[PDB]
Amino acid sequence: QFIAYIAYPLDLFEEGSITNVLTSIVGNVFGFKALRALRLEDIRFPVAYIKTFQGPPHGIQVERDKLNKYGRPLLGCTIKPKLGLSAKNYGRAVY
Amino acid sequence: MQTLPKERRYETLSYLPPLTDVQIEKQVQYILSQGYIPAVEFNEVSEPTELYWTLWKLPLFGAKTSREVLAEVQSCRSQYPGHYIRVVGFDNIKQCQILSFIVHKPSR
Amino acid sequence: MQTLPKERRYETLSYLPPLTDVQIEKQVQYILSQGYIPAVEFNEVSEPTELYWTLWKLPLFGAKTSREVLAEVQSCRSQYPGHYIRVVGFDNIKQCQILSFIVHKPSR
Amino acid sequence: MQTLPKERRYETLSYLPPLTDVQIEKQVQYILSQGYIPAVEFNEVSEPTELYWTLWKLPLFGAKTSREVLAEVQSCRSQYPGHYIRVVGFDNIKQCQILSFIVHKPSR
Repeated sequence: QFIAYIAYPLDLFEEGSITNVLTSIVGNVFGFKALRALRLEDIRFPVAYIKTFQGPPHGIQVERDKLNKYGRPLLGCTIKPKLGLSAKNYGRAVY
Repeated sequence: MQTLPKERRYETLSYLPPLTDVQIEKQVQYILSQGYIPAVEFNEVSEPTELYWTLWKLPLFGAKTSREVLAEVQSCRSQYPGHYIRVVGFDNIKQCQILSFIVHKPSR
Repeated sequence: MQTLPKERRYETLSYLPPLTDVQIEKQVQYILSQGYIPAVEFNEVSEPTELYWTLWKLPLFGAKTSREVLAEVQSCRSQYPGHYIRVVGFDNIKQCQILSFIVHKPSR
Repeated sequence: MQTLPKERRYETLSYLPPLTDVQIEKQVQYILSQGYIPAVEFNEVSEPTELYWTLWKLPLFGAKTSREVLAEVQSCRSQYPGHYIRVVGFDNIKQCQILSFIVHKPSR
């Protein structure tokens, strides 16, 4: 059991694409005859590659300004049951 | 079984019982200990739609004691007895508000 | 010939003369005989636009007699004299309301 | 430090202390010396959205002295005490208003 550290050049990956970086690295190295198990522990993105992406549409700081909620954690609720209720009954439970 | 009464609420720390003057002093002490800048804001009407309240004087950039903030809260209270009054705390690094709570409601 | 007077109406059974306590008892008896769950709702304003009314306590899942339902109406009426009050009947199999009628109007 | 009080404003010359009859006479004298046409306008309510005010009589094309303009203001004031009144100056060459200022506010 050993950890292997592998370096990849920046130029081979597409700009602003998670699909490519996932297809290239974790494509078909898994399912190899020479090794019984494989697990990816961590990944490092350089600054130059991060700048291509949009990122989150708003983020933490902008969200709180839009909602006007400061100081505390936000409280949520999931409606039960998962499957069964009517559209009118669903809205009453929400209210 | 009991039914919940209809009541109008005012963001953070509005479900707790109305704050004592010592309780206000302890909350302001937190803002100063952390390093944030305390400020007093006032408005005529409390609505969810509006997100700007009129700023009372300037943010208190130089504040050594929590008593100095309380004296500014009392000044705005005596000037406007029929306005909503809240205490805010600004952070400079993160560039976001860290605390906001209502100290005064329009008297009758 | 006679010209019709302008009068505000309240959905089902609002055109019939005001319902007596015996008549309301018979309508609630109908709900329990079919096997629907009776529930009490109340609202400040009667408008065609709004379709949600604030629920009084919870739906009465274990109701054996129509007297238990009327006792729950009297509790809400004494608490809220100036609110509209209606009785609804939930069906579980069809997943739809079957009967809905107003039992109280704001007094004066 | 001082916090600015909330006050409703009325365009030009509304930040200065209220105009005396001597001061208004000097402002009208300016309009006539240049060669512009003076006029009196009145309205029920002052709003930023509305841009037309009701024209009192007609623009004074044949004005020789500033006393004639002040006499027309006094006539509109006695007739309409609960209306706003302003004095406007029209230019014929550039085709644009040169001066506009409010002389009367609704009394109490």
